[PDB]
Formats: sequence, structure tokens, C-alpha cells
Amino acid sequence: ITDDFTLTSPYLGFCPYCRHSAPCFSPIKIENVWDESDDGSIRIQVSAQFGYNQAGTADVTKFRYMSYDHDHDIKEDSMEKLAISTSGPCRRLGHKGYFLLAQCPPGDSVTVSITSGASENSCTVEKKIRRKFVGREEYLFPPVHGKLVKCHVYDH
Amino acid sequence: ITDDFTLTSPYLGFCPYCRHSAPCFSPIKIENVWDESDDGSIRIQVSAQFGY
Amino acid sequence: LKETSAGYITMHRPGPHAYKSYLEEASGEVYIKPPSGKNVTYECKCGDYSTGIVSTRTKMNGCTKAKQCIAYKRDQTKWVFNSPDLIRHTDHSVQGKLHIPFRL
Amino acid sequence: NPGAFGDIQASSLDATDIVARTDIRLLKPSVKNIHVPYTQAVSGYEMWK
Amino acid sequence: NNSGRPLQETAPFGCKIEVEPLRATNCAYGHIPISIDIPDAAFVRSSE
Amino acid sequence: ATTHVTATGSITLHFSTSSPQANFIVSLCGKKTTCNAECKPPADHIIGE
Amino acid sequence: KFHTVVPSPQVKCCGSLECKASSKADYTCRVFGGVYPFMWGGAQCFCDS
Amino acid sequence: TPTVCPVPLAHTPTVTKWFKGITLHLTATRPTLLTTRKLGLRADATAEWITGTTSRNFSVGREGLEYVWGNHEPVRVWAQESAPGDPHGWPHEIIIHYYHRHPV
Ligand SMILES: *[C@@H]1O[C@H](CO)[C@@H](O)[C@H](O)[C@H]1NC(C)=O
Repeated sequence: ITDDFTLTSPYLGFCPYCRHSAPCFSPIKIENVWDESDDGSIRIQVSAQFGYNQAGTADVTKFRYMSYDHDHDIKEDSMEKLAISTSGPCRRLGHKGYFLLAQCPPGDSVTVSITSGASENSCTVEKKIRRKFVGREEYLFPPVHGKLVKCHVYDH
Repeated sequence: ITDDFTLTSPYLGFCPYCRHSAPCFSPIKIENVWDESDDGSIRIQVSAQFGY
Repeated sequence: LKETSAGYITMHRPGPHAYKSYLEEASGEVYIKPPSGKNVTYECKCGDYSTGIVSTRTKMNGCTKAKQCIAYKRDQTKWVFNSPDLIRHTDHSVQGKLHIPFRL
Repeated sequence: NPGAFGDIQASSLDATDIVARTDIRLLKPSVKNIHVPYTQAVSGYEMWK
Repeated sequence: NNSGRPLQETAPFGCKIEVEPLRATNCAYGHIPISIDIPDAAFVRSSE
Repeated sequence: ATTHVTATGSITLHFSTSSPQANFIVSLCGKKTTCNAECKPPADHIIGE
Repeated sequence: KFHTVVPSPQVKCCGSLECKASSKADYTCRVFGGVYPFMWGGAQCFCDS
Repeated sequence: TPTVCPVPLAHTPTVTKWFKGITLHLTATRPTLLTTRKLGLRADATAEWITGTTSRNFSVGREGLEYVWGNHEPVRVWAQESAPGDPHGWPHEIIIHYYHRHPV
């Protein structure tokens, strides 16, 4: 057992959505989404690799890189060109290996998109995201003053 | 009494939100919001000074 | 339109302000380095409410604890709107008023 | 009477003297920074409206 | 979704229930018969 | 439970009862004394003690 | 519709202070000991409660 | 990971007076879950969700009553008798008192 990531590569997936709003292939397939966190953070597992250099490169760790696959070959991209949206832009929080952790208000779908300068590829999946919070009363945001209670959140 | 504005300065405030979604200090604190206008316009009173 | 004839907002001089960069405690003895070209007041209570004024100077105090003495960069030049996030100068007086624009 | 019409009363619109009680109770600060937490009943005029 | 209210809002006699032993605490019902044995030295003679 | 005793002193005590007709036997030190009186219902009818 | 004014809290620090009434409508006052103000500049005074 | 997080403290209610009962002027601006239960043999569990503001009656148990509201800790309030039972040396309708308490 180990945790090295230079030994693995990305894999092409089949997404129900694409740019042209019909099912098709893509290197950004997402097959899993978790939402149980009390804070609201969402874990998204994509088919590409980011947080690491091109799988098999001379260097393995580079935050700005985004390792994906197409045209029978793997290659990188600027990781700043990755966006997440449910009902509007989400704020990326963390990334590692296949998985990433983000956060955005509720909606009806989760979409992950990347712009390649001249073309854009987005893949999305239905998921019932609804705002939830802890306590005997449902508020909008935790105010400045109040009691302290135990909860469970995704470590950043 | 007067309306001269160069005699005041902006004051740091404590906002419930910040870019990291937790309360923190910031120079753009809001403490008042009025929306009674029928047209739907909204007045916002921020900590900083702009327009001058 | 900018012109208004409704509303009345108060304004008064600011309170004091604390800072950590004004004091350094790398050694056991206290150290105060007020910003260059800037007056500063310092206060601590060890023995008595000893206070001092420093004009681009690093004055010293007998008591050594880091938490002990605190410094104000007092200027009391520009007025400020009252808000919960501020503090009041001991005078507690109203100095001026301003018009809230864009009125009904 | 808090939470009902006429919670704020004044002889004239711009009368410096005002008489009104709306059940404002303060709370002990319980946060790192400086903040005065207040708690009050909803405005009576809005409820009447 | 429909699990209903927990036992903290249904326990009679105001039992406060803690999970880790899973025990109720600080609730009242019934009568306790108790026999207490006192040392003799604790008693004070009626003469004084 | 216990009280100081003087040659001819008198002492006040506080007690609770579950009946209006407060008549009973009270033991002071080794001796007894029977005695009685009448109580009234209270104005406040809800309390948490 | 009314508006609650929240003037900057007075701080008498490493000392003692007492409440004082006023004439403003609905005026409500309260002191708190053991407070410990903090601000973007840091601890605004120096004394343990 | 488990961690501490903040939660609001709902506006505290007001307790009124009601023979063998209580009336609560519940005031809130967002949905709040209130719960209560007796302390006798019958649990008489009660729970509700309150959107705005209203007044709610509660038949306080003779032995006692619990009170939970908002996020803060609960309170226990008990009840006793307040009817005019004892006479004043003249003919009186004493039965009415015993009709108020233990009517059967
Ligand atoms: C500080 O204030 C004193 C008082 O007038 C003045 O003499 C001194 O020049 C000031 N120092 C600086 C650096 O401005």
C-alpha cells in the first residue's frame, strides 16, 4: 500500500452532459459527490488529475498544474482555468489527486468546467443540494454571537 | 453644522462575512440597508468613503 | 441626484487604537519601536499607570511583561461615524453632522 | 406595548422628545473581538402593516 | 427524514440521557428505603 | 436543624407545609410542643423550585 | 418604523465603571466586568478581567 | 472531522401568568423548533416549528413542566393552587375552591 500518485493517470469518461447539452465523452467525468458535511462543503471526484504535474512527468507536485487526457495522450493545463458551479460560481477550497473540495449555495446540479482558451469542456451531474445547518433553529449564516456546538466539517 | 467631507476618514469594521466565509475585520462593513422605495432601489451605508 | 434634504447623521472624533507592532519583546526587557516619523503614546500599570510620549523614539519601562504596555498612534484629526466596532474617546461629544444622500 | 402598532410614539414628527419602550435587552459579550449584541422584538409598525 | 423526536423530549420524569454509557440521570420516581449506621462516638450524652 | 440556646431566648424558624391547616407537634432539643395555626393560598401560582 | 442606535461601547479598562441613565427614548444601559476587547490592532488594553 | 461551530441564541420568550397554565409570547424571525414535556407519568411530549411571532398556551402540569426553546438550556416551572379556599369566619362557597383543584 502507498500514496504515490505518479504511478497513475487519468481516464476518459462518459458524461450525461457536455457543452452541446447532450451526453458524450469527456476527460472530466464525475461519478461521485458527497454533501453530508454540516458546513456545506462538497467533495467532487473527477476523472482528471489536478494538484499534480502530468502523471509521469519529471516533477510530480505542482499546484498550478492540471493533468488530463485526450487525443491518445496525457497533458497538463493551467489549473486556474477550472470552475465549479451549482447555481452560480463556487469558491474552490482544496484539491488533491482525483478529489477536490469546494462550496457553493444550493441548486439542482453540480457542474465542473474548464476553458482551453479556444474551447470549453464542462461535465455535470444531478444532485439535490440544499442548505442545512445545525441547531434547534434554521438560520441563514452563523451570527457573530451565540453558543458553541459540536458539528462535523470537511477538513481543508 | 456643515456638509464638508474632507474632515472624516474611513473606519475599520467587523463583517460577519469575508472572502473565506467567516466573520472577520474589513474596511467595507455595512450596518444599514433601506429598501422601502417602491421603485425597488436600495440605499447601502458602507464603512469606507467613496465618491470623494 | 446627489442633493438631499432628508436625514441627519452624526459624527465625532475617534477613540484610541492599539497595536502589536509598536512593541517588541524578543528579549526579556520590553522594547517599543513607534513608526518612524510618527508620535505615539504608551501606557502600562506595573506599579502605577505610567504613560509616556515618543516622537520617533524608543522609550523604556521598568516592567518587562509583553502584555503589559500598549501604544496608541493618537492623531484625533478626522471624525468618524459611531459604530459598534469602534471605541469612544473619553470626552464623548458630538462634533459634526452630515447629510444622507439619495432621499425619498 | 412591544410588537404592536404604536411601539414608537412622538407628539410631532421632528419632536426631540420621544417616549417608547420596545423590550431591548443586552447580552454579555462572548466573542474575541469587540461587539455589543442586542436583542429586541420585531417592529410593531411592520407587523401592523 | 421521519425518525421522529428523540428520547430527550419524551422521557418521563425529566431523565437526562447520556449516550456513551447510554444511561439516564437526574430523574425522580419511587421511594428508597435506606438503613444508615452511625458510629456511637458521634452521639453526645444528654448530660452535656 | 440546630439552634443556639440561651437562658430565656426566643428564636424564629422557617418551615414549609403541604396543608392549609398548619397544626402539628414540633420537637425542640429533647422536649416537644404541640401548636397550630391557619395558612392562606399564595398569590403566585407558578414557580420552579 | 424605527431604528436602534448602537453607540460605540464605552470601555473603562483595568478599572471600574458604573451605569448611568439618560433621557433618550427606550434607553437601556448595562455594564459588564471581565470583558476582554480585541480589535484588528490587537488587545485594546492589558488586565486579566 | 468534528469541530466546534457557532449557533444563534434565539430571542428569549416572556412568561405570563395563568392559573394552572402558562402563556408564552413567542417571538422569532426565522424558523425555530420549540419542545416541551411534562415530568409526570405521562410524558405529554410536544414539539412545534414557529415561523414568526405568536402566543401559545400550555397547560402546566401540576407536578411540573419543562421548557425548551431556541438553542439555550431549558428551564423547569412548576405550579400550585391559588383559589380562595380558607373561609374568613363567615359562610362562604368554599366548594368552589375545591372545584378549582380536584374538581372530580
Ligand atoms: C509629538 O508631539 C509634540 C507635541 O507638540 C511635538 O513637539 C513633537 O514634534 C511631535 N513629534 C512628531 C514626530 O511629530
